[PDB]
Amino acid sequence: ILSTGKYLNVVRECGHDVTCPDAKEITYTLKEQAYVERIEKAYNYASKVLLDFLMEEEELVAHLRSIKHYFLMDQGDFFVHFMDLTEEELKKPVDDIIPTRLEALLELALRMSTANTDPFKDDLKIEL
Amino acid sequence: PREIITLQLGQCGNQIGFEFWKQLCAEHGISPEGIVEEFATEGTDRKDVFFYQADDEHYIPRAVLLDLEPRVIHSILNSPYANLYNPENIYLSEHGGGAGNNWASGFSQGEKIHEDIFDIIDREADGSDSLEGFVLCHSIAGGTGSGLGSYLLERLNDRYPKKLVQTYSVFPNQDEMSHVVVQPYNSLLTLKRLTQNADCVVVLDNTALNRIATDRLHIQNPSFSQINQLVSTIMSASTTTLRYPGYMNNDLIGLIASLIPTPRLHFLMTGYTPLTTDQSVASVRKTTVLDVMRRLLQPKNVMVSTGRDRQTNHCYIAILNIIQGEVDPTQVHKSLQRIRERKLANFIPWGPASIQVALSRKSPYLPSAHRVSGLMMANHTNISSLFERTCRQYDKLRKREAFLEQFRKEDIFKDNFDELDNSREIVQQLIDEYHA
Repeated sequence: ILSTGKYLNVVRECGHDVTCPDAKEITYTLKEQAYVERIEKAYNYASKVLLDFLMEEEELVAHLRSIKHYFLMDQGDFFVHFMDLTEEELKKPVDDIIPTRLEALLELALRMSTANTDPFKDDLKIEL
Repeated sequence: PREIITLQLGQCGNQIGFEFWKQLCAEHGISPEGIVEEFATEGTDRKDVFFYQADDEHYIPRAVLLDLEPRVIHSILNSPYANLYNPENIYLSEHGGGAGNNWASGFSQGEKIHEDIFDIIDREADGSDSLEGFVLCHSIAGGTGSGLGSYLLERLNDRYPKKLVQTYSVFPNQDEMSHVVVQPYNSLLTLKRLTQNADCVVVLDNTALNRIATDRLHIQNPSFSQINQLVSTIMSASTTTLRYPGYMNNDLIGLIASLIPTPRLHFLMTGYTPLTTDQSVASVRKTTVLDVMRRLLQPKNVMVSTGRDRQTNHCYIAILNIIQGEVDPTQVHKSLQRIRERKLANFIPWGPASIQVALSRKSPYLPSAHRVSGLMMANHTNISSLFERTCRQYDKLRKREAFLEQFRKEDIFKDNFDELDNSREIVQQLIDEYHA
């Protein structure tokens, strides 16, 4: 009951749908010599309509690919080119105007090393 | 920016670089008139590694082309490719005939065409925003590439002493000494300039090429154009982590860094396994990751001649193993575990050896995204055996009295024969002295 009502909260905090089922709502349960089956099949069914929802549209599968791709440094060729531009910024004893220059130098080498999708990689914000 | 101006030079050295550009078009995912395949940016990440950056999807090769023969450079400009080339950033179109076919012809032509030869690598470095360096693709075979290539080794390290120098020296045919009998003089002369104006070389021996080329391709006899094929694959294999991503040695000034113990020991053994014509019946069932990199460190893919009787009398110190394509990358460290168990890697007798392994994902192209490729670029202490082979032929030849007054036709009217003898025996010793 707890977990179902969490997936129903994911949809209330989504705009694409406000519900999981559109074939368990034709049915109504109201059981007590069989509560156990009805609650469970309305649970995996909400789970199945959320599993295709991340995979398709939200593209979780590309989402976790990208999160994994930068931080382990597996777009390595890009990250060694941009680090050479970074070591030029470490020449200045630290300021507050550092990251606004570095997100600028980010899009220089991005087109130099000509990564597979340059607008998806404009989401790397450089913190100080 | 990692901008390389390659200097392809020589009579064989132009032809090995002709097929070097023919190798790149099929793996960058591009047709030579524009981006028309969109596998071009998704598959190959850095389309300006050996090209200019797009100004409308037009690409200019960063090669420059001088030779004493106009036939070799005309065998690039009449080929099925020709607008990929742009001869006004490459070479001023029409370069005359040489005297020629001497080392000493190409060597003085550096001195009088010094203004123009260093003004054509500043017509392609007018799109470089910070030049990486120069890779000198010059042949020590012919006096043509070796004449002009011995000049550019001196002069690129004093006007550009901050840039990379590193050569693809492919040596004369050692078997021969009745064809190319000018081999001990012109070979050793270029090697003097490589031991004190260069920190790394990649040597290739031509008699060792044909040991692997009929054991893998199974041709009747390797000709000149069937020997240039084997060469264009190992050039394009050596620079993959500069065009495809790795986390290890992803700069070429990274790649080179882990392979030089000391100046005067940097002569690198190259090996490259996949040239067999029945690889195709063994890529369909998968030959496992565990044993496709325990066969590179075993000699049966080598390009640099060595005995079989001196391989336990010398020890590798740094060995680089570039794997290409997806191989299953999580038992690649399980495979290098089994190297120490066999002892295919030797260790120095005062320290440990180091096997730097790198990997990369690759563009759509079926002989490399379905067929594992292993390039070894070793640095073994067994390399003096080549120098014992040339030295024993060099001092015998000067007792013929050949080419001690026939080499003197041009720009040698002084004694520098005993300098060459002495600079080879200093090399041979500082290699041998390293290991105890």
